[PDB]
Amino acid sequence: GSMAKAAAIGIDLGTTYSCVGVFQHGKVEIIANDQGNRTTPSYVAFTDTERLIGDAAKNQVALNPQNTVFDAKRLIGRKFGDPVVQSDMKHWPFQVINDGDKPKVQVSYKGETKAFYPEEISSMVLTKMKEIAEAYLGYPVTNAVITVPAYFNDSQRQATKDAGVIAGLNVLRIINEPTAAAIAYGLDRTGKGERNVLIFDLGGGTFDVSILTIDDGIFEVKATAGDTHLGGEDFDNRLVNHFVEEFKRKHKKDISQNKRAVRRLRTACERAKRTLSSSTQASLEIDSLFEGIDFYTSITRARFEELCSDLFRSTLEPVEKALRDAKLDKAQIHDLVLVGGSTRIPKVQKLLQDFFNGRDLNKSINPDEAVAYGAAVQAAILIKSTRAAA
Ligand SMILES: Nc1ncnc2c1nc(Br)n2[C@@H]1O[C@H](CO)[C@@H](O)[C@H]1O
Ligand SMILES: [Mg+2]
Repeated sequence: GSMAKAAAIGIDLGTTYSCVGVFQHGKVEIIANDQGNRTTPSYVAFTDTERLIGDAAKNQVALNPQNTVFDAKRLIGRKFGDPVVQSDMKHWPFQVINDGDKPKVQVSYKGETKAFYPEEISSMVLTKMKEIAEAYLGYPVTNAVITVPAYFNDSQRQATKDAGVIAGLNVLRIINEPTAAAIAYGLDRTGKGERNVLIFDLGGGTFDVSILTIDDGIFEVKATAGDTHLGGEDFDNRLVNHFVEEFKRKHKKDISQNKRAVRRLRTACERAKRTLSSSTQASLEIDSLFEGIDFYTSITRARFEELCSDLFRSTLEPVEKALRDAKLDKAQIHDLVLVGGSTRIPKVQKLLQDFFNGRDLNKSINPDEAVAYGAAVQAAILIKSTRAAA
């Protein structure tokens, strides 16, 4: 009669990390990749012999910075002359070239100089997410919902669809990331009446606040605000500067000019930062950090909180701005939703909860997974083809 249909997938195509989910048996499964990771770096690396995508690309970035591409989402659907593009290029080790006022990333690959459009790099990330899903399902996947930031314009949305088409995916729909996070919590399934939802999204490099109104499952974006210069990497930077100073005090040596030592220090700092989200202290143990000196130290959560205190408080400025733009008072917000790994920081949670006078935060769905979760819920709804009974 009719053959069983393959599951459709939900993909959060993120700036730094991507995530894939599938809705089956009345629930969402966030799919881990073959290294056991529930999120995959949005990285693509090129060598004389291979093209590596995800963890394999990110794990070799230190010695191949010119040919390892990341942050393609910051270039997608933008003109080469866009001031955002020109400023971002100063921070990237890879080359960005101008092809008819459209940016392309230029690398050494398989013995040649090759240039790729941002949508081509994103299609490579999407191919890896499709393969992760097919490894779990055990059959080929065709249909997907892909998410984008609410502020993405028509060109940025079309270039994201183009990336999906290059990857061999049928793009069911491009949906906003804050809408997908709300769908993950079933905030569109609460019946008749208006609900005001605030999505608090703190990423690796940027911070976004969105206010949505939901009425009978219909979403309206009421306000967006944020800080392009606020993310998890800024907290890592504060720990880096702290430990560089500590090494100077303790050993009378400045390590800041040995890239390897700084890199090993930053890697340890990011892991210590994660431990501090569940523990009140964390150890830092690096063997032969600089001049054969072992660096064995610790940091309390209180000291880390003091180091990043101004940065954490600054997340409340875009919240107040979004509320003024939406013409709403904080008491009028019905639901608060957390998105991004950096939202696990207890102090960030406490500051926002205190701002909303003790209100509970929706954080039960892993914040680095909530967007893919909602995209998977939507993908299953979009492929339904029920014929009404008499
Ligand atoms: N448990 C956690 N506590 C604090 N931060 C975290 C945690 N987990 C993740 Br993931 N992060 C940070 O989220 C960002 C995602 O791009 C990176 O800066 C990660 O370091
Ligand atoms: Mg995100």
